Amino acid sequence: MRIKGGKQTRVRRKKWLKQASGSFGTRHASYKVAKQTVIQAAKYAYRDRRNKKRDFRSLWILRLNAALREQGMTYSVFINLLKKHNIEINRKVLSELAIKEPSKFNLIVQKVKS
Amino acid sequence: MKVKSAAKKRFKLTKSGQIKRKHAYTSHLAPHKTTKQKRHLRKQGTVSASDFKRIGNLI
Amino acid sequence: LNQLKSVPKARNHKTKTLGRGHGSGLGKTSGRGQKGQKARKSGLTRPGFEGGQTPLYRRLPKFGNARKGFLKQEWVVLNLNKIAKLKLDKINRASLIEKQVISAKSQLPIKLIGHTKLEKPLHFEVHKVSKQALKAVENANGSVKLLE
Amino acid sequence: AKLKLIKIDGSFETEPVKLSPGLIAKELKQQPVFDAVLVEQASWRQGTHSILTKGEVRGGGKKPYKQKHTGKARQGSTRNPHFVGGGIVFGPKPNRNYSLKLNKKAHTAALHTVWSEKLASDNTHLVDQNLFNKTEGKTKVMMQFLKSAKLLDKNVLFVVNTLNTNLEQSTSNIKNVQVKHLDKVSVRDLMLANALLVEKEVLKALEGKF
RNA sequence: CGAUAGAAGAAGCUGUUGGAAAGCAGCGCGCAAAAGGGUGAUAGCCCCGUAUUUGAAAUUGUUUUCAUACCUAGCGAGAUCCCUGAGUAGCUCGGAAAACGUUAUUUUGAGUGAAUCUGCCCAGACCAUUGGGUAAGCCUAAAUACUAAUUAGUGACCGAUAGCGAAACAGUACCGUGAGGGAAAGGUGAAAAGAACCCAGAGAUGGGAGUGAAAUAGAUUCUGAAACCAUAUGCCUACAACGUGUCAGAGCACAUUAAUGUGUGAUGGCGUGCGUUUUGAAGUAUGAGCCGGCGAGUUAUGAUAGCAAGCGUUAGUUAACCA
RNA sequence: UUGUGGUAGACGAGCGUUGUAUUGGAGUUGAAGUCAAAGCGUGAGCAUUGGUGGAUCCAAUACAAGUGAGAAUGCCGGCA
Repeated sequence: MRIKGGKQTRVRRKKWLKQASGSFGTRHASYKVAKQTVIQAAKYAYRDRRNKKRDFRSLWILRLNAALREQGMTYSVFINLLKKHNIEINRKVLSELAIKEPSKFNLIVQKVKS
Repeated sequence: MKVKSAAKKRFKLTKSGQIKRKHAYTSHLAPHKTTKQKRHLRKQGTVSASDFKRIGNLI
Repeated sequence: LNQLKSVPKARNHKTKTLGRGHGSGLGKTSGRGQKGQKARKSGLTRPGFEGGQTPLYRRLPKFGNARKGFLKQEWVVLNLNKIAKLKLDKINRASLIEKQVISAKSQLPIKLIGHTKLEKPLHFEVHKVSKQALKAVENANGSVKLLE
Repeated sequence: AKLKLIKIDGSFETEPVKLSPGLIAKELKQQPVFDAVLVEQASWRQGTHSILTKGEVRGGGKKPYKQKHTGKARQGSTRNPHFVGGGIVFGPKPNRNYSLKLNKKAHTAALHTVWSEKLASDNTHLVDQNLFNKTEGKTKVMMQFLKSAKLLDKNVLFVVNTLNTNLEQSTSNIKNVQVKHLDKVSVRDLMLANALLVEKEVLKALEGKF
């Protein structure tokens, strides 16, 4: 009862190598190497998915504090102004996108006056 | 399988398990032993639960 | 059922893999650990082997059997509590072999046993009898004749 | 239960027969039936597959490599299961019986049960020994009778106890139909056929056999 | 009764796409046969064959009967008449077989050596009684292992890396002097129906051309995967410190299992392989060039534990053996 | 409500392939195999389509594996 699994192994390696593409040179030509490349790429993609949300808030803090200190006030001042009175849910990204919205940031700065 | 000839010569089997063993140290000198030890070692006992895992697999 | 719908109920219990696959685990020694004598192929301990410790049999004295070279004669024992389930009356070896309490192509000495009182008088033809069993069967109005 | 005899005219007989309630099953156990049909399927091997072990293969006693100075595997044996010499280390052997012991108590209980269902499956049509008389071994008349009985949908089994010759002179040129003795039948055979004809005389004997 | 030669043996047309129809569909028949094989793609009815009906001059095998060789033959009675298997049984020195590592019993290399069925042997030292049989001569079909093969058939057998080393002209080629060890590899096609004829070229070879349904069937002749070699559509790369990629993303060219699409990325952030064994390796610890197949927890028996079932308080269950 | 770090290791539930067996179907009006493309899946996998391809398969269920390849200074073969 000889049982051959050549076709099964070939199909498995084919579907494994189908994921790997666009590598450097011959790297997307070896099954064993491409396996490690795919696994490492997946792990690093998970890491980037975990940390991009971590760094985007800091990016928006930079991009908004630029405008704030251009008006003569730190990002800390804006956070305090939001904190004590008239607490808003407007996100740091959306408040950063208000820069992309013309004639809007002035409305916020005049509104937060107290 | 076969039953260990050397082992079976020293352990009896009672109802519902409780393999009966023997007591050693009856060889040489009574004066090295006390009266209670001499009168109690004559009684025979049964291997412990921890020992039972090493007795059940033996036979 | 049918050969297209043949299904079990609780059969096909879980198995163990010892040399196939690691994503599902159990592709290594699979329960033997790493770097051990038992972990090697056919690595185990002999029943008398205890890692260097003296085997248990050679640490304790041995039994002595006066019935050495002698085979004890077996005795079919008739306990009153158990034979109460038996409906046989006027007991003799001829009737017992018909009820397969003893093999038909065999004859063995019969012993009476058990103080469990019964409530019917019968005829007993046995070879041995216990004193308390004898009292129990004589007080039950049954007749007992000892055979030899 | 009750069943009506069928005739050579392709129709049931106008006289039904009473069947004792002691034959119809009242405790349906199909897992024992599954085991019985397995044991019918089991013990069907022929010991045709085999393999050679490490010592069963031939070859010289040469050592491919010495104790040292080799940049590859030590390879101290001339033949190995992974070498080109072949031979699976375990493989099949012509000694694996693969036979399962079954007790006749549960087997007979399940057999009586399945016979009860098959006699009450509506697929059975009672026949007799008389109609096969004046008939010959020609499969033409047999095929015509089956077409009238429209039993070609499933394999038709012919339980035989008196060995009418015309029955075995037929059912060989056709695929679905076959003949076997009352004892020779099996639960697997009964369920696989799903169509059958019963002589009127083996009823009492089958019920006594239970 | 067979075998070693052999014979007979039933049942279709139309259309269909297809080179080719037997497949497919309709209308028919068929029988001891619709087992199987071949016949242009898997034919119950094209052919062989099969079931079935039969046949052996000569040779050879098996069984029975008959005439017959050879063999064996009962019952009594008298008699302290004679005999019944000697270097024999045995005892001792070393042994061995016996489950037995020398113990009843049996055998002897060495020594010794009875009685005559009134006797002996044995009844695991031995002794008495008792029981049984009288060694010291021989033969023995029957159930028994086994296939080297023949005949017919089968394979919940392997399909050219497997299966005998050997599908192929295989223990051949080949090696060591030599004992000895010990190779690889099958598939055109349907019929060669083998590429006619022409052109370049010395030819090989190639291109048209033809046979052929098809030359993605051209002898490297079922297909032609992976590793590897090029080739160009489009994009990018010659200030460039990255286990080489991720998250994004300008622009460019497109347009799919139509979907926030694909390819690709000037540039920003981030990021020191896989198994391995160790307390542990990006490791200057080891292995791995890569690719393709192959490649390593089975089985026979028995026990235990778990779950389910059958039976179930003397039931269950048969080992073996037989149909 | 606890939740979904984890080696050894324990435990549970499944998938893929071959064959056997029954119920089915497709197939020179193209099967498998192969390559490719811009799918579905928690994954074992399942597809769909294009063409090579030229005659085999797939679907549902139990039974049994020479059953599931990432290395073994792994075996052979091919290739730099």
